[PDB]
Amino acid sequence: ANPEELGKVVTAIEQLDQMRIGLASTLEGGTSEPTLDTFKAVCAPVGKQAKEIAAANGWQVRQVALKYRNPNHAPRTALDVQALNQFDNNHHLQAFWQTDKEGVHYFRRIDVQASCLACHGAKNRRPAFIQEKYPSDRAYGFRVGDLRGMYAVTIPQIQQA
Ligand code: HEC
Ligand SMILES: [Cl-]
Repeated sequence: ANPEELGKVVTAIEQLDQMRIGLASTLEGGTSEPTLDTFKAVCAPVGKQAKEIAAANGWQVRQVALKYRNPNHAPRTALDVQALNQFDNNHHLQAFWQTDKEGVHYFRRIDVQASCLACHGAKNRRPAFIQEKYPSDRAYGFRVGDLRGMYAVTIPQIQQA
């Protein structure tokens, strides 16, 4: 890893975050009843873009949450749990990077805004397709200001070129 690369990671992640926020922005939170707008793609393109960034840069990039919708986003390592804990214990902590044998790891917290409650709010108010597409879903019951999860990036110690 080099200076430009570290900065590129911060920027890429922040752009991914602003992208999600942008897609969700058209939706209200206080709406109880079902609406067609909830069939809008909001978070799937975030995951797709994450894969694209990972592949284009030779990084690992992944969303991680204790309460996840997609099983690919579960915590996997002691570091995942440690990072989520750091975010949980310091609400002002937005992001951090850590180095170890595996390489350089950047984590950036994801918080819950009102719009998000359209699909991650009340369990009983989740849009139809969610439950059958995600049978083991846990990404509900959030309130505005909750810790949603985090982005996790690794710049591996050993590259390919
Ligand atoms: C319905 C249109 C949703 C809106 C509004 C929000 N989210 Fe979402 N989220 C939704 C789906 C269908 C998924 C799974 C996508 C996939 O990769 O298969 C998600 C997932 C996330 C994740 C990834 C971690 C996980 O639980 O799998 C995060 C971090 C996340 N959602 C956060 C999030 C935020 C902050 C939102 C408000 C800006 C938000 N989501 C809105 C459906 C919908
Ligand atoms: Cl989505």
